[PDB]
Amino acid sequence: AWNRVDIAQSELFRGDIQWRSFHLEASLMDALLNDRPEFVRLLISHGLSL
Amino acid sequence: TVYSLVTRSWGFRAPNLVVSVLGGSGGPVLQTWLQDLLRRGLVRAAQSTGAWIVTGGLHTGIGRHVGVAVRDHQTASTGSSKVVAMGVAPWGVVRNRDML
Repeated sequence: AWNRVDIAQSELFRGDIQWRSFHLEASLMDALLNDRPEFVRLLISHGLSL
Repeated sequence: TVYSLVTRSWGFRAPNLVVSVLGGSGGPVLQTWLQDLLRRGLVRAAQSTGAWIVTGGLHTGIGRHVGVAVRDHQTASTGSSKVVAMGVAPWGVVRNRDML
């Protein structure tokens, strides 16, 4: 929502948190309704199935 | 005949190095210091030299963290060549062997 990749990439995907699937899918819906191409590329890159 | 399968019938190039990874005590989540060791020590070494990684080919144990490391390295590197990861697993523990 803040449109700041440099926080989310560097603090939430270091590997400390084992993220489940629907935790990513809800955020991807927030990233598709708003206009953030960088977060869409970042969330598909973590092994999600459409 | 198994190696002749790999280098002729499937068709893979010869290894310049073979590293076979063992372990699996800490079950679900490995420490990120060792995750940095796998991702930026071993996978980019197998990317550079041209090599094989022999691990369990399951989603359990070490092969989970290995496959996370290979996929994460293919994100942040453009070398136009994959990392040859080869996995062995026993036939009995397979989930969905019925479709084979």
